[PDB]
Amino acid sequence: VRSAAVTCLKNILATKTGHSFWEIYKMTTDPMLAYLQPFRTSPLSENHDIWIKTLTCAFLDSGGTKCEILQLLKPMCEVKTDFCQTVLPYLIHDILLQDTNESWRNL
Amino acid sequence: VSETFGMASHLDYLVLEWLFILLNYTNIEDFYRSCYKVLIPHLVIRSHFDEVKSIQEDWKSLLTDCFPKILVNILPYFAYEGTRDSGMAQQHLFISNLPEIVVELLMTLHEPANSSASQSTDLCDFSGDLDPAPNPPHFPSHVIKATFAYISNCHKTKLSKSPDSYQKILLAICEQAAETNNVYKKHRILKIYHLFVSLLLKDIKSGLGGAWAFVLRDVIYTLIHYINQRPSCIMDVSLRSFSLCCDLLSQVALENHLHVIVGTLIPLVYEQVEVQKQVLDLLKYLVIDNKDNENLYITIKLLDPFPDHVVFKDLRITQQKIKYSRGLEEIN
Repeated sequence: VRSAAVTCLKNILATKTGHSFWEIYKMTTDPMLAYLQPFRTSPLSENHDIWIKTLTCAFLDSGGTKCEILQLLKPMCEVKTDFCQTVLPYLIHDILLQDTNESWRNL
Repeated sequence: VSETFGMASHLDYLVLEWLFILLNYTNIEDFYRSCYKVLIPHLVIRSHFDEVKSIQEDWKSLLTDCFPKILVNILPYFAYEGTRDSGMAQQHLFISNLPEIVVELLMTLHEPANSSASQSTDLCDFSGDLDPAPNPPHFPSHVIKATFAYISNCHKTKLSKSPDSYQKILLAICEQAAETNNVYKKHRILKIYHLFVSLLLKDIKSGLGGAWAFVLRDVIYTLIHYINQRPSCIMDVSLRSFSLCCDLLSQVALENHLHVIVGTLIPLVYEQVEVQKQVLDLLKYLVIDNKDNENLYITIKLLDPFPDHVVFKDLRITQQKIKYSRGLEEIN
């Protein structure tokens, strides 16, 4: 129901690739909210890393010393870009959570 | 020359000369391979010309359809036609402080004393000097400032083009390209187009607000025209889009007729709690709006008469008890 925020919902189709959507068939039976997810979406995807310790002074400024606590999205983006690619869903959701809601970014 | 005062989308508009090589010569300055990326508007214009020629000067001008035979990229037309479907043009109570509470502060200049400064010929030597100054270039700030003090439903009061009869041309040409081809991707292109039609909300006061609502109503009518095809393609996404449109319209009006027509639930009688928010938003602004909106909001009472599959409705209609205030007593 948000305005100008439905563009990030398209990233769910890329994040629902066959690399982690193996449990979708098991979750679509018991739950009921999967009816709208399967109609919107349904190969795999991967990425790489560059640095590991590139968040020395940027990790201690999640909430920000000054006002405008919305800068936490920059810390999440920095902790998601230069990190391990083990969490394929969290790595694919980095482009969506960049301009998404603050609650979703914190979660 | 207006580019300097105010450039990639101009190629699709300049390619209309072939309907020739001037557009390709102008595009060759930067990249001659970007013709496929900006081909969406060209294909939309070609489809519009074919629709105008199938059923006038357009029928004779559409004879240049052979220019599009350079490639055979037919799969790229899935996400296209968005601009063709969105185009429908080229086809108040702040004086309640009557008591002394407003006497301490200033008062509203609504009497004849507000216009008591007609005799101003003494300062004419300074008025004329300021008129010839750069103030004439900013004088529009005073004329573009009186567009306030009005929160009424102006949308409830507002023949745009002829795209309804020319909408099934591509479907009849490409074997139901709007319904069968759109259902191959599980209505993904349809959802993307529905999102892009609403993302273009920039000036809904008196500009694009009069055309975006009409485009949304036309898209809803085209999606609801199919009984089995739309229920086989997608229903939850359509319900979510309708609920989002209703929630966006309730934030302000005449578009409630489209929601009422989509809420008939002829083949969609398998609804769920996803309509509770819409039923609450329709009843919230029911008695607060005008008589026209109060009469058009009879969709809630029409849906309340459903005797089958209405267990969840009877369980979550606890919020409908507010209709007894301005009774609307029969619904309560």
